[PDB]
Amino acid sequence: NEIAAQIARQATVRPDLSGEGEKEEPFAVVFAAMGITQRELSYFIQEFERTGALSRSVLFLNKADDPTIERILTPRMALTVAEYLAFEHDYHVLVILTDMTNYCEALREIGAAREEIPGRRGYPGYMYTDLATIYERAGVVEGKKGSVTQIPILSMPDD
Amino acid sequence: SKLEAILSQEVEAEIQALLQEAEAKAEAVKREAEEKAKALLQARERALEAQYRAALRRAESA
Repeated sequence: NEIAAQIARQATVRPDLSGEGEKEEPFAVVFAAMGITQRELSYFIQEFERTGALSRSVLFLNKADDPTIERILTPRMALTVAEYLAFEHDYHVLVILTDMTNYCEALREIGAAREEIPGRRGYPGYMYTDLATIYERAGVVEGKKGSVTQIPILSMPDD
Repeated sequence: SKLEAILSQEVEAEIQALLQEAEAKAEAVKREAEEKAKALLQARERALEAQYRAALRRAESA
């Protein structure tokens, strides 16, 4: 959380060594949280109000005490807005998708309610396609100076 | 008498060398103190100006 916070508050593209003059626009943070508990939530929002980023950022909070199936909608709903603000307004959107392990547990729950044959360690087969359709809505396009750079935070189970 | 006179002349030369060493040490100490105070005052003034700029930026954002 603190690594993501430091890259949220003090990361900056350097235009001068790239040799293009400058426009030096700061970032725009799409912070989408999937089952962060309360303490991490407190730390992220106080970090953002101390760096003053909440006048240029959006939060899709889906906390731990929230219901457990809307985690499937949260990242796609965030990255829709990310695609939007990148590719219609020439931005430099950075997207923090916190704790994908809760997304994958919710995907496991909806895969096992429908009896579907899982792969390794009880996760269903279409998890590849769904993590693909979360991740690969990102990159840069030709001509349009909008851009999306993602930090998804994983939590490795047995590290 | 000649050897005591030669030793007294050498003692006067050593006293002059000691006074010169004390003067050079005082000069180097004053130079180092001036450099340290200049660097500290510059760092403190730049920190105050940077804190004022960051607080004004956060206040304007608010």
